[PDB]
Amino acid sequence: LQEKLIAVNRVSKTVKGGRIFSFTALTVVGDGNGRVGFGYGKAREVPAAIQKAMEKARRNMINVALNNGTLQHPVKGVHTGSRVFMQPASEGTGIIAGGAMRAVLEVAGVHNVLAKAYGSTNPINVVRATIDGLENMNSPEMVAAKRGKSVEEI
Amino acid sequence: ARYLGPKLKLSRREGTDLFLKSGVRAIDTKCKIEQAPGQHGARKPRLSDYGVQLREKQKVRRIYGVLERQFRNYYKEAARLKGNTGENLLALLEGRLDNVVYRMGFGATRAEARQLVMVNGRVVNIASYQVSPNDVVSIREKAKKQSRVKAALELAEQREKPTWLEVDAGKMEGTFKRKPERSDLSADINEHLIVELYSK
Amino acid sequence: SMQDPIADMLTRIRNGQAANKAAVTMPSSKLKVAIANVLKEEGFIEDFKVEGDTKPELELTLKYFQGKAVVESIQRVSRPGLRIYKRKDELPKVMAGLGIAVVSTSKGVMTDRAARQAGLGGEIICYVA
Amino acid sequence: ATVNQLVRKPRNVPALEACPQKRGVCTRVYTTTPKKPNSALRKVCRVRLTNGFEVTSYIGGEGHNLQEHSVILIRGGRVKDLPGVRYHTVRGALDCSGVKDRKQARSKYGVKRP
Amino acid sequence: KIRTLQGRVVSDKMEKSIVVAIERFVKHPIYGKFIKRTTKLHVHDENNECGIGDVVEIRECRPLSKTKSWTLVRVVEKA
RNA sequence: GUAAACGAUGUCGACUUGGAGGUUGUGCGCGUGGCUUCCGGAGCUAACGCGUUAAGUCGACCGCCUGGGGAGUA
RNA sequence: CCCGCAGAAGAAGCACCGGCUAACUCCGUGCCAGCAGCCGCGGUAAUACGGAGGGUGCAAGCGUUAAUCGGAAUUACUGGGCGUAAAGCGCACGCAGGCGGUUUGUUAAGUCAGAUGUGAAAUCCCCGGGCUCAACCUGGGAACUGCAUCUGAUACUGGCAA
RNA sequence: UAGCUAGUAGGUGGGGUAACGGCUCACCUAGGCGACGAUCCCUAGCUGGUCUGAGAGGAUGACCAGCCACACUGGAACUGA
Ligand SMILES: [K+]
Ligand SMILES: [K+]
Ligand SMILES: [K+]
Ligand SMILES: [K+]
Ligand SMILES: [K+]
Ligand SMILES: [K+]
Ligand SMILES: [K+]
Ligand SMILES: [K+]
Ligand SMILES: [K+]
Ligand SMILES: [K+]
Ligand SMILES: [K+]
Ligand SMILES: [Mg+2]
Ligand SMILES: [Mg+2]
Ligand SMILES: [Mg+2]
Ligand SMILES: [Mg+2]
Ligand SMILES: [Mg+2]
Ligand SMILES: [Mg+2]
Ligand SMILES: [Mg+2]
Ligand SMILES: [Mg+2]
Ligand SMILES: [Mg+2]
Ligand SMILES: [Mg+2]
Ligand SMILES: [Mg+2]
Ligand SMILES: [Mg+2]
Ligand SMILES: [Mg+2]
Ligand SMILES: [Mg+2]
Ligand SMILES: [Mg+2]
Ligand SMILES: [Mg+2]
Ligand SMILES: [Mg+2]
Ligand SMILES: [Mg+2]
Ligand SMILES: [Mg+2]
Ligand SMILES: [Mg+2]
Ligand SMILES: [Mg+2]
Ligand SMILES: [Mg+2]
Ligand SMILES: [Mg+2]
Ligand SMILES: [Mg+2]
Ligand SMILES: [Mg+2]
Ligand SMILES: [Mg+2]
Ligand SMILES: [Mg+2]
Ligand SMILES: [Mg+2]
Ligand SMILES: [Mg+2]
Ligand SMILES: [Mg+2]
Repeated sequence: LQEKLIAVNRVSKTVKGGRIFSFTALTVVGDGNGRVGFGYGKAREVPAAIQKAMEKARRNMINVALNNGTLQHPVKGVHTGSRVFMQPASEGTGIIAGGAMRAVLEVAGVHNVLAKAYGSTNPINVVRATIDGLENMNSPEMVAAKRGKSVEEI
Repeated sequence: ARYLGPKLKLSRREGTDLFLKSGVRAIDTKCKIEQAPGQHGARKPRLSDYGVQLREKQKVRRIYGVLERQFRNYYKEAARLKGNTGENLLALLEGRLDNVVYRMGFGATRAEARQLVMVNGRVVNIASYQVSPNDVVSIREKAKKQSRVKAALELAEQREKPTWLEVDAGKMEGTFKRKPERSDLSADINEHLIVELYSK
Repeated sequence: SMQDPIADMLTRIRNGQAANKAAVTMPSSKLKVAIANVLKEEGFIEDFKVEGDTKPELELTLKYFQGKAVVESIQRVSRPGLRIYKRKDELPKVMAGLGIAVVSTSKGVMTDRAARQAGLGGEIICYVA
Repeated sequence: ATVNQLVRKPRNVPALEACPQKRGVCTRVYTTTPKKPNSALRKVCRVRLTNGFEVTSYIGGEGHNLQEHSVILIRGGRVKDLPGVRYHTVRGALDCSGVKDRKQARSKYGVKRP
Repeated sequence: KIRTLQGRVVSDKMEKSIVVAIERFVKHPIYGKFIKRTTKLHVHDENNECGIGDVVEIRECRPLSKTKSWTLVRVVEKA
């Protein structure tokens, strides 16, 4: 599995004494072949937070039906305030996406894609929107299956 | 319009052999290829996503001695041309004639080969000339008494000579037979990073 | 008031599928039947039937595959407040070809693929996937 | 907004007058205090421009030579901690001298090469 | 054919002249909605055949007055 | 001629699991209408919450918004 | 344009290095002097000021200012909102306007199809050609999304009739 | 900025122009324009294109080419295809 650290953030809660700082780590993991998951870890230290995130990511992986390291069709993904658009691209396009979407698409095994993040670009929600977009993407076979047709008829 | 500075620092900053030296002795004996240049050299911080994309672009540039304006124009050409942009870009850089004088073995370095600067029997003194398929590249007669070209060929004869070209002895000529595929070139350049950097 | 019976049909299907209804019924019309025929032939609905004479009612049998509803999306395109017509070359692809656009052409209601093969444009009734 | 509504009804340097620089005459030269949280004596000047606008301009770098009736070239650029100071004086243009004894960013302070 | 327009008579008060409204139905350039637009032409009507509300065919002719360069061809429908 | 004139929620129509009440008709304990209150499901929502009286799923038309102030002022 | 002569000879700068943003140290200063696109930096160990050493980026240029579009889905046609963030008129009636249940016939305005005419050349784009290359110049094409006219189609929308 | 218009809108006849025409004049009719924004005010040469933009747009009209307008300011004709 390829692993990527998207974001580390210092968060704080107040107590009687003062402030207690801690760290959050957002990570994605993927096999580079249409399997991808994200993880979010919290700890008092940065490396502990990353380790927790990576462990979470490995167990929460979903399957994406790719085509030649690009998408099957244009997809929209939404989570919270994040709305993402992703489109299939030709070979040699590369990942034309912002960093959070790029990390997801790279480990998933999407080599060629045109993307755009609308609304909030908060990494935590962009990653959820992106994976939401990918996981509800249909291949021609499942479309043919559900409609009760052959793939050439589709 | 030329980088006329210390050459080993480039390979050091890139952290890889860019084939920028003659090869009278080893790269390890010449410089610390492990270490980046300068006072804060043994340090190596995390490099950003931007910083990675930059260093890949600066790698592919600094080998050939192509400055940014001219490199940008190659990207535009590669994007314009049909098919894979990253592959088109490397094909355009490989198609350059000033690679050929060095690559055929007339200069010890590209900097020397550039000081030394015929195609299809016509004189061409332009480093940026795109050599086509089936074109014969060759040397003159008037400067075959230079010891530089003698030494440079002996340096060239220890390298692996290129595998879509046909360098010859004496009259000193070779055909650009076909353009190289990506398979021909080093699986080390991540040219998608350059495509992405200019798409930014 | 009721000013778009076709949008109403599409909504009855959309809401029926979301509620796991076996069938949905509605007031019939010639245009609704024409659309129902396209949905059946493309395998989005299982069957339809019209019952009555003075007040005919159209019943659509909805279809589910692996629990999930087969009509994953269905959207009105041309609408009374904004009619949408396309020439043959500008006919829309729904879901990169995996879905359908229903098109009213001078040779009747048909899919975008059938319109494109017939060399016809027309009014874009709806997108289905 | 509905289509029918749209059919019915569809969807910082003013004294330069869209010029890159303007010439002016210093009508007052003074110091002013920055807003919080800063503390300094910031060198400004009121300037009557050739187009008749009167504006406060900032004098940058270490030490200046401007009086009343000094003729200066201003450019755009606010000074964040002086409210209502929207222009900078160009050092080493016209009367306004180059900054004495500068060695880095010399071209920004009108200082010829040592 | 020869070129003609069709429209509704909106005034017949002038001597030997009528005002004809041509209604056209055009797609809005930006917003895509189809909109009614009207062009009023002053038309020659030698005999004063037409009345307010009649549908008339008209054709373009030479200028006959300051505002008239169209003539009546037929009445399609009387009001 | 204005109010925190408030459900701070425009009007009309269609569609989409339930539960407990109030009030007012009506047919044979069991139905069937109108109006209304509380809880909650999917769904929706930044969240709070809304939830067949929607802030859900749609259509028609209108009104209105476009950083805080300056100012609902000149 | 070519040939010959002499000798590295006559020819490198500009911005930047706190984050955003590629590049870090020492010395001077001590909320001063000053910096600053935004957040901010400076009150005695300042990678943020000033100099130096080192480094990064561009390079016969480099920076700064001005100006336009972009990013800005931040006027949202494509492509946004209005319970509490800005936003539902206090409520209604209603003319203009927008919209319009269902069936048949008819019409062919919208719509759709084809054809014809036009849409200057240049420019853009594609495949070539010419200047040593490039810029530049240039052959043919494509494009000019439009407009008009004629001939058809009639599902949908409109008109008319029942 | 909500009303504007008396050669004003149309007609007949005479005159005038290279030519149609309120172009002009006499008489007759009382029209004509306007919320699909007339009239009034402010700004502006228009286009091919140009810059930007994934596109739809947005901005723009310097150079090159097409059209227009002007020639110290206001007015006028003469000559002449
Ligand atoms: K301070
Ligand atoms: K919560
Ligand atoms: K309203
Ligand atoms: K303001
Ligand atoms: K919209
Ligand atoms: K019809
Ligand atoms: K007149
Ligand atoms: K007359
Ligand atoms: K334009
Ligand atoms: K004049
Ligand atoms: K003459
Ligand atoms: Mg969780
Ligand atoms: Mg936002
Ligand atoms: Mg140059
Ligand atoms: Mg009020
Ligand atoms: Mg009250
Ligand atoms: Mg109350
Ligand atoms: Mg209110
Ligand atoms: Mg009541
Ligand atoms: Mg509730
Ligand atoms: Mg008031
Ligand atoms: Mg850095
Ligand atoms: Mg110190
Ligand atoms: Mg700017
Ligand atoms: Mg925009
Ligand atoms: Mg908004
Ligand atoms: Mg409030
Ligand atoms: Mg509010
Ligand atoms: Mg109200
Ligand atoms: Mg009402
Ligand atoms: Mg109807
Ligand atoms: Mg027609
Ligand atoms: Mg042309
Ligand atoms: Mg009809
Ligand atoms: Mg006459
Ligand atoms: Mg006239
Ligand atoms: Mg002017
Ligand atoms: Mg855009
Ligand atoms: Mg001009
Ligand atoms: Mg314009
Ligand atoms: Mg004459």
